[PDB]
Amino acid sequence: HSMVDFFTIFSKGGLVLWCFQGVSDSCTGPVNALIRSVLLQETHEALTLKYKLDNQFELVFVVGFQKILTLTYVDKLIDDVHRLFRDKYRTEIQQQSALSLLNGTFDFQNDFLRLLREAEESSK
Amino acid sequence: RAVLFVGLCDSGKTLLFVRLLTGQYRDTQTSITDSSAIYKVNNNRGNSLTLIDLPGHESLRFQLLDRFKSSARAVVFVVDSAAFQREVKDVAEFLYQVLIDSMALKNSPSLLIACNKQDIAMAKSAKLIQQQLEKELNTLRVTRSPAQLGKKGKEFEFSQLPLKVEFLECSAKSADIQDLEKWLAKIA
Ligand SMILES: Nc1nc2c(ncn2[C@@H]2O[C@H](COP(=O)(O)OP(=O)(O)OP(=O)(O)O)[C@@H](O)[C@H]2O)c(=O)[nH]1
Ligand SMILES: [Mg+2]
Repeated sequence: HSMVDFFTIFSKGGLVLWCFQGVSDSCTGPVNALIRSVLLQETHEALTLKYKLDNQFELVFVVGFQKILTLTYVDKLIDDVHRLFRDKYRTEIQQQSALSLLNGTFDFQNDFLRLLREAEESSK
Repeated sequence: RAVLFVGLCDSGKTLLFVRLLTGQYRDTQTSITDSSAIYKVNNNRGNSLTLIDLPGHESLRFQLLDRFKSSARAVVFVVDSAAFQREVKDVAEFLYQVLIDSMALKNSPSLLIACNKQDIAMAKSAKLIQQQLEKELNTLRVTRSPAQLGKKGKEFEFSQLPLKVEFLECSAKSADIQDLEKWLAKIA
């Protein structure tokens, strides 16, 4: 159904900055995402968990999705999310001090749903 | 100067780091690089220390401790007090290298053993952790495959070390880090 069922963005330092897990909740983990998105929705699907890095600003993007063959669309969603995130929050992320990430508010939900809703059209 | 937070994966280094800098909780994932930030101490003069959180993963722990050790005014070795019983050997083995590294330094950094995760019921006390770590380092200095620990002829104890070494208890989950901020203040 949904292009991605799990998405989290954290610093390489280990700080979770923002995460998505349905317009239903606020990230409780890949396992619950597999239970809610696959098990309670019907071989059966699996959840592929992959990551993408931003080495310049030390970021990790982890995404969990169904249907390995949609990988190209998921990868584009990641790239679009990455580009926007790094522009919208460049100030908070280019700094060296962790306080910069700790004091930033990463209210990315809305920009993400937009990019998600928008990527689910390119697939069709 | 710098205060290095080191310890096995999941001991709570990053959460303590966050709690000290913001007083808040934040979700975290296994760290893959170091992170640093300025900490204004609780005392009158309000000195500033540079907290440096070091990844606990085996593939990165020493590479990064080596890189930052000469800049350390103090080292906080974090211990998961609730998982201590099963992890003792891994803890002692890493602490061993930390003790050695610290002594081989011109101006030995002050060292704290923060027995974290006290908020969990099954958590071993700092007193018991000190006792089991001494007993364990005592065997390691013999089995360990020249700087050495204490005196060969007497059972190992932290007091025999040419280093300031303290133990305290804490919890990153508000949290209970009063003693830790007190110690950090004291060594600033
Ligand atoms: N109950 C409890 N949980 C804690 C405490 N400190 C950390 N945790 C939790 O333990 C987990 C690991 O803590 P981290 O701070 O990310 O661990 P770390 O030592 O930085 O781990 P590495 O980056 O792998 O070296 C997280 O889910 C924390 O929220 C504590 O005092 N009490
Ligand atoms: Mg960490």
